[PDB]
Amino acid sequence: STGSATTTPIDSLDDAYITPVQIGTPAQTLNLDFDTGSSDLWVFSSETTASEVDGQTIYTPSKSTTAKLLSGATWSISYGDGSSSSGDVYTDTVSVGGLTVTGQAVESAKKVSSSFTEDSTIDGLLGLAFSTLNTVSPTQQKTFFDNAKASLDSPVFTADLGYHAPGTYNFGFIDTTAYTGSITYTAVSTKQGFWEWTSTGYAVGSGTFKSTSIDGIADTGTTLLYLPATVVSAYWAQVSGAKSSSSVGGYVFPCSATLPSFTFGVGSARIVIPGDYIDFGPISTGSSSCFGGIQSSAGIGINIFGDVALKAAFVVFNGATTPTLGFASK
Ligand SMILES: Nc1ccc(F)cn1
Repeated sequence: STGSATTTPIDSLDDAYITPVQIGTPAQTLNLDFDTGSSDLWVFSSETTASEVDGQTIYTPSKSTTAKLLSGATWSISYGDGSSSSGDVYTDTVSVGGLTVTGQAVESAKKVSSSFTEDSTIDGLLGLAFSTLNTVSPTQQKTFFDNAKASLDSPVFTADLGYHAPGTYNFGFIDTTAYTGSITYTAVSTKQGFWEWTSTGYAVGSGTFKSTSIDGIADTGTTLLYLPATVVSAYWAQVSGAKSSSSVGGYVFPCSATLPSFTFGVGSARIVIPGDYIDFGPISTGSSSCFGGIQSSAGIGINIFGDVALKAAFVVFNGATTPTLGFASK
């Protein structure tokens, strides 16, 4: 079997991507954030605290004839941005663009933090990192991909995010028309539960490529590209007026600038992120200072190849016996 669904940016800045997901019987369609950096499938629901719901589509487990409460199971998650959610667990039928999984753990939110409430376009998350990170207690649950894997035509899922445009999440197959050239595969470490790989280096604009090992994760759930301070300083040193701002919380640059591109290595291959992909608009409404899309990972603990980097490529999340990541230009 295979699945194919369109993913859409939530706003004009591509702050996150939403993909329609069918839950329960009859189908309850929720727009979820497909996150290769986490492993919980959680949704806004009829159980979420009323004041914490503001525009989101909710899942009502009582209206699903196939919903079953997982006895004594609870979940609680906290993300890198300081946001969090928690609640109880159901098992139900979940479908992504024609691909179905029965008995998928659907984590129903009783509480969500302010950032989830403030974003009415995101109805929940669909975790695509390794199941070892799933927070369901006392019995850990598997991801949608893990549950579907055996049934797929090929044990893979692909991410094809758009810049200011619609994109695609495919499951069980590789669309050979969605990229140019060849897919270069790279080694993956699953020891931290992430699609963690090593980039072979970088280049700023038309500058010389720097061979250096950058250990990071392929994360669709993170908006920006987080890299070592040395690398981010080299990039922003090419933009006149750019500076690191402690009040704004990162590198800012004059909105009138034309940003240079950023290249990252995948083995002998190169992925070029156009400069426009790194512009995250005014720091505050009406400001002439803009926020940068390439930020330092010094306070994180890990490098994050987020949406900024991934949307410049066709990305294969290969769940074969030994998982690997594939990257191609497009
Ligand atoms: N880096 C993040 C932040 C929030 C979230 F829901 C997922 N990932």
